[PDB]
Amino acid sequence: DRPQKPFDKFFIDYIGPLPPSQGYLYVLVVVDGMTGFTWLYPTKAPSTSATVKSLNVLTSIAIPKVIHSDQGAAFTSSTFAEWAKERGIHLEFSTPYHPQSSGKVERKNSDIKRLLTKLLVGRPTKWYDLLPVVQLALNNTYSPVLKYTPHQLLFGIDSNTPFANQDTLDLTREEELSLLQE
Amino acid sequence: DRPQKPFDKFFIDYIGPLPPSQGYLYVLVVVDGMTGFTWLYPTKAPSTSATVKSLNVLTSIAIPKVIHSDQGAAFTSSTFAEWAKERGIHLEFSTPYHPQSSGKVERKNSDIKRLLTKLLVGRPTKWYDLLPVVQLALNNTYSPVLKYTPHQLLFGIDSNTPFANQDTLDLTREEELSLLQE
Amino acid sequence: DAELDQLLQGHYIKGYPKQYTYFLEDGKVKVSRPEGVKIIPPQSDRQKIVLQAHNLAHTGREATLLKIANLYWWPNMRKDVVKQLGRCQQCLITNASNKASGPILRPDRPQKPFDKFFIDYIGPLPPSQGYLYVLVVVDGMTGFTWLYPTKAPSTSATVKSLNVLTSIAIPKVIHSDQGAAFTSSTFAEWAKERGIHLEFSTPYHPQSSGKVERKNSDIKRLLTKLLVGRPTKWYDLLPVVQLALNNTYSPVLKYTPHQLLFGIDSNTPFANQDTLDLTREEELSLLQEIRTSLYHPSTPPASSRSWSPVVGQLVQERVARPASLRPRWHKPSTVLKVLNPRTVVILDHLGNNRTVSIDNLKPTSHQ
Amino acid sequence: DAELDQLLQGHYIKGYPKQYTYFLEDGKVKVSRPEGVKIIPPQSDRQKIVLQAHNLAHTGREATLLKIANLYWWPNMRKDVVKQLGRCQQCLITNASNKASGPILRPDRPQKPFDKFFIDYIGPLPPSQGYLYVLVVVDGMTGFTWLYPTKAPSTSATVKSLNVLTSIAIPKVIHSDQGAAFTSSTFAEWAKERGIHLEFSTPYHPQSSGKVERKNSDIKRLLTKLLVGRPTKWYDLLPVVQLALNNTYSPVLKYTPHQLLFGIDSNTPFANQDTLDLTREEELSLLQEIRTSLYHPSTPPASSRSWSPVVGQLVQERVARPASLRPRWHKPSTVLKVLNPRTVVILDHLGNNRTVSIDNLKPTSHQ
DNA sequence: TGCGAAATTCCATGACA
DNA sequence: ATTGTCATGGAATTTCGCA
DNA sequence: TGCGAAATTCCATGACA
DNA sequence: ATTGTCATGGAATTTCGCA
Ligand SMILES: O=C(NCc1ccc(F)cc1F)c1c(O)c2c(CO)ccnc2n(O)c1=O
Ligand SMILES: O=C(NCc1ccc(F)cc1F)c1c(O)c2c(CO)ccnc2n(O)c1=O
Ligand SMILES: [Mg+2]
Ligand SMILES: [Mg+2]
Ligand SMILES: [Mg+2]
Ligand SMILES: [Mg+2]
Ligand SMILES: [Zn+2]
Ligand SMILES: [Zn+2]
Repeated sequence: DRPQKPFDKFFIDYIGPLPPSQGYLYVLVVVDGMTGFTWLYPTKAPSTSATVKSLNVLTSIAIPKVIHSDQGAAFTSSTFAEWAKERGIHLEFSTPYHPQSSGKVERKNSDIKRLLTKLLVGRPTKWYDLLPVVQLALNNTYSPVLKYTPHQLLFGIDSNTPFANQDTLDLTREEELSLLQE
Repeated sequence: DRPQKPFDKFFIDYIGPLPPSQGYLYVLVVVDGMTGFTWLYPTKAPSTSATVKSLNVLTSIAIPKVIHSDQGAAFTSSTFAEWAKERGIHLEFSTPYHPQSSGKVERKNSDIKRLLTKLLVGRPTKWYDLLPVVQLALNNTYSPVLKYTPHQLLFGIDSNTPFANQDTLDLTREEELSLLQE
Repeated sequence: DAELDQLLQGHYIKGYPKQYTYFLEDGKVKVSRPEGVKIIPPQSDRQKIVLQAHNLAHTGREATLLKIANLYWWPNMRKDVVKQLGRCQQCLITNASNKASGPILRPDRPQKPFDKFFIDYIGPLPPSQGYLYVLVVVDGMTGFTWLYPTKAPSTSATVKSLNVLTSIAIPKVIHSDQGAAFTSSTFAEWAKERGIHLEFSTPYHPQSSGKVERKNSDIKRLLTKLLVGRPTKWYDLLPVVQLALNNTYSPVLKYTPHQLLFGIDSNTPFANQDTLDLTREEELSLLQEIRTSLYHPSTPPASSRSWSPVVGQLVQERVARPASLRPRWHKPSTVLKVLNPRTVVILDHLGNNRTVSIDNLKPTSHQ
Repeated sequence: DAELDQLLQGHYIKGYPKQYTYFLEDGKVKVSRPEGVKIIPPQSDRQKIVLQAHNLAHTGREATLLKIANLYWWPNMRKDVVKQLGRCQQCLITNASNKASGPILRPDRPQKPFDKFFIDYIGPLPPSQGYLYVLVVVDGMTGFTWLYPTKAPSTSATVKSLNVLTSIAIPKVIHSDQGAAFTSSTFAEWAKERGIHLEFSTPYHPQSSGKVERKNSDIKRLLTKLLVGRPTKWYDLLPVVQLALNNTYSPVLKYTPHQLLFGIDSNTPFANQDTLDLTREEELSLLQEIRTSLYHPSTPPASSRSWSPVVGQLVQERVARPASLRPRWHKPSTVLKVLNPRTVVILDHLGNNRTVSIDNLKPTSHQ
C-alpha cells in the first residue's frame, strides 16, 4: 500500500460557539492527517457559506485529495458537495454519533481545544488576534510517535520559532477560579 | 585687403509710418552688405526699444561685425549703443543729411520701397502677412553685378523658391488710380 | 482507440517505439517508460489534455509539457503543445517577444540645407512668461536649429512660427511625428500652399525623428545648466541657447551647424578665421565640398537573435496606451509590403492599411 | 608676460617647440602654426579664455578646444580645458555618464524556505470590490507566492496580511524596497516583536527586489490573460492566480514553487506522482538534496567600458524625482566603504551616510 | 629612425516623454 | 505611405618634436 | 557504430512603475 | 547598512530508436 503523505486527507471540524472576538464566534479547524499540520480559520457561523469562504483560502495554497468530517450540516449540504466536486475533493463522512479520525488527529484536536481554553481565560474576547500564535505552537509541537513536528514534516526543515517551553496545557488553580466565574 | 564677406556689415533703416496692419506701423530693414540678403521686421515705432527687440531676433541667428545706419534717433541713442557694445557690434553712422551705403545696398533698398508700394495698393492693411513672401522675393532676385541671388551667396545653394517671373515693379495704370485715391 | 487497440496485442504503429511494453490497466492504455508509467490517451483526447494543462497558468512550451508529462505520454507531445500555443489568443496578445528588431538604418544626410526640416515640440515646461512649449525646427543637413516658444503644441502656433521661419527660406520636406499639430488638415493645407511635402514618422517611434529628439536633449541640457540656482525662467534664454547650440562644434564633424549653413562664422566669440583670405566664391566652393565629405555612420551589426520582416508574415502591432491589466499587443496581422528592413505596411486590426516600424511589431510565435 | 618676453628674442622655453617663429603683432605674441597664425596669450589670461569658450554652450573637452583653437595656441591646451571642466559645477551635475555600471551580482539563493521573504506592492489597479493594491510575498528559496488585496499600500494593511501569512511560519528576514509601508517605525516594531530582521533595498533600485518584481510580472501577465474580453474584476482571481503560479513549472529548475516548498504536489491537475512509493522521510530526504542542487546563475561579463567603485573616489548620486529643467545628478560625494562591487556607502550631499547602488551613481568626470 | 609625449581619433554610454 | 542621433570622456591610435 | 529525428538544453530578449 | 530575476520560443546540443 502507498505510504501516507501530506494533502492525502484533511480533517475539518468546527469549534464553538465562542465568546465574540471582533465579530467571530467559531473556529474551523483543519488538520492534515499525515503531518498533523493545523490551520485555524475564524468564522461567524458553522455554515456552508463560512466553510467555503475559509476553505477557499486554504485551497488556494494546497488542495487535499480527501476531506473528512462528521455529519455536520455545513459539510453534508449539497452546496458544499458541489464545492468539493469542482476541486476534485472526495468528501468522506464519519458515522453519525460515531466520530472517527485517527489517533494523531484525535490527540491533535484535543490539544487545540485545551490550548484554546488555557488562553480564553483572562482574555475571552481577544482570541482572534491569538489564532496566529496558536497555529505556530500547534505546528511546532514535538510529536512523540513520529519524532518530528508538523512543521518539519510539511516543509522538511527546522523552524525559526521552535517552541521548547511547553505550556502546562492544564489550568492553574487561579485560572480555574477565573473560569468558573465566566 | 580682405575680401568682403557675409556678416561683415549690416545696413539697417526704418520704412514708415505705414497703414496699420495688425497693429504694426514700421518695417525695420536689414540688408547684408556683401550678399544683399534682406530681413524685414515689423515694429510699432521707430524706437530703440522696437529696434533692440527686432535685432535680438536677428542676432540670435547671426551677429554682424558692423551695423551701418543714418543718424536716426533710435540708432544714436545711448541704449542702442550699449546694446551693440554688449554683442561686440561696431556702430557706424553716415553723415547727417548725407545717407551713404553701397551701390548694391542702395539698389536693394530701392527694390524694397518699390515692392512694398506695389503690394500696398489694394491691400494697404494686410502687408504684415505679406512680409514673408516679400523677403523670399527680394532674396531670390538675380543680381546683375554678382550674377548670383542673395540666397545663393548666403547659403551656397540654389533655392526651392526661384522667382523666375519678375513683377513689373512699376505701378500699372489702374494701380496708380487706386493709389492717388488713398 | 482503434490505433491503441492494435498496440496492446503487440503490433507496431509508427511513432510508438517497439522496445516498450504497452499494457492495459484500469481501462487505460499505459506504458512503462524510464521516467515511470504514463497513460497513453487516445488521439481524440489529446487536444483537450493539452488545453487543460496550458489553461492552468497559460504557460509556454516547456512549462505546459512538464505538466502533461507528469501523467501522459504520446508520440510528439511538444508538436501538439506548440499547436495549441499558436491558437491561444490570450497568450499571443499578452506574451512578450523574445526576438529583437533588426539593426537600425542610418539614412543618408540631406544633401543641401533646407532639403528636409525635422520639427517637434518640447513640453510642457514650467510656465515662463505664459509660455509652456517650444517648437524645435532642425535642418537635417546642417543641424541648424530654430526655437519658438508657444502656449500650446497647436497647429495655429506651429503655422505662426513657421511663417516667420520660412521668411528666410522654404524647405523641400518637413518631417515630424504624428502629433496633433502636424497631422491636422489645416497644417497640410499650409504646407501644400507653399510646395512643402509633409513627411511623417511611423506612429509611436520617436527614433524616426531622432534628429530633433537628439537636439531636444542638447536644448534641455543647456537650459538646465543656465538655470542652476535660478528660477526656471527659460523664455528669455531660448535665443541665447539657439545661438549657443548653432555655433557649437560637433567633435565628429569638426564643424558647427552655423558653419555648415553659411560657410563662415559671424561676429560670435572665437569665430573661425581660416577662410579670411579667400573670396566668397572660393569660400562657397570649399563649403560645397565640406558638405559632401561629412562623416556618415553605417548600420550596426545585427544582434544574435534578430528578426526581419517578410511579406505575408504574421506580425502583431504593439498597443499604444494599454490600460491596466490589458494586453500589450494587438491581434495578429499580415505584412503587406516591406518598405525597408525596418518599416512595413500591415493589414491593421481594424481593416485599414497601416505603416509601422518593426520596433512596434513582434512576429507571431508558433507560426 | 616675462615667459613670453624671452620667447620673442629666440630663447627656448620648455613646452614651446623651437622650430616655429614666434613674433609680435598688434601687441600680441603670435606664432605661425600649420593650421595658421594663432595668438599665444600670457599664462595669466589662459584660465579666463578657457572659461569664456566653455561657457558659450557648456561644451565638453573637444568642443571647447575647437573654439579656443580658432584664435589661440599654447602648450597643453586640453590640460587647461579639462581642468575647467572638472571645476564647472553645472556640467558635473547636469551631464550624463558615459561609463556603465559593473556587472550585476547574482546573490546565492536562500538555503531554506522561510529564510528570506521578498515583499512589494502592485498598484494602483482598476477598482475591484473596493480594492486597489496587491501585497506580493515571495519566498526567496522556493518562489512560493502569497497574494493579499489591499485598499492602500499602507503599513496597517501590510501588517494585517502578514499576520495571516505568519500563521503558517515565521521568516528569518523580510526584504523590501524603501516604500512608506515598509520603512515606518510601526512596521519595524511589528518585525522586532516576531524576531524578523528587516532588510531594505538601496533606494530607487527595484533590481534589488528583482525576486518579487519578476513575480509581479507573472501575476499581471496571468491576470491580463484571464481578463481578456471581460471587465477587469481581479479580486476574485487572486486566489486562482496564486494557486496557478505556485504550481507552475520553472523550465530551468524543472520544479514548481509548490514542490520546492512541500516536496510533493497536492490535489491539483497533473500532479506529479513520481515519489508515490517513497515514504515521507525518504521524500523529504530527496527534497533536501533537490534544494541544494538547484541551478544558480553567475555574474555576467563586464561591459567594455564599465567602472567599479573605489574607496575615496568622487561619485555623484542620481536625483530621485528631478523637476523640469533641473540637474539629474547631485553634487559630488566621496565613497566611504565598498560593501560589494555593486553597493557603496557615500557621504551624502546633506552630510549623512547613505547606502546606494552604483546604478544610481556616476563617477565624477575629470577627477 | 626611433623615442616619449602630446594630439587626435575612436567609440561605448546614455537620453531625447 | 518610410528610415535614430550625437555630445561625452577615457581609451586606443596617430602625430609631433627632437635626434 | 552511425544515422535521422525527437527530446533536451541553451540563452538572448524583455518587463517587473 | 547590501546584492536582479526568470518565462519565453527558436536555435544549438544531446539523446533516442533502430540497425
Ligand atoms: O516618447 C517620446 N520620446 C522619448 C524618446 C524615446 C526614444 C528616442 F529615441 C527618442 C525619444 F524622444 C516622445 C513621444 O512619445 C511623443 C509622442 C507620443 O506621446 C507624441 C508627440 N511627440 C513625442 N515626442 O516628441 C517624444 O519625444
Ligand atoms: O520602478 C519600479 N519598478 C520598475 C522596475 C524597473 C526595473 C526592474 F528591474 C524592476 C522594476 F520593477 C518600481 C518603483 O520605482 C517603486 C518605487 C519607487 O517609485 C517605490 C516602491 N515600489 C516600487 N516598485 O515596486 C517598483 O517596481
Ligand atoms: Mg513629438
Ligand atoms: Mg520628441
Ligand atoms: Mg515597490
Ligand atoms: Mg515593484
Ligand atoms: Zn494561453
Ligand atoms: Zn559647464
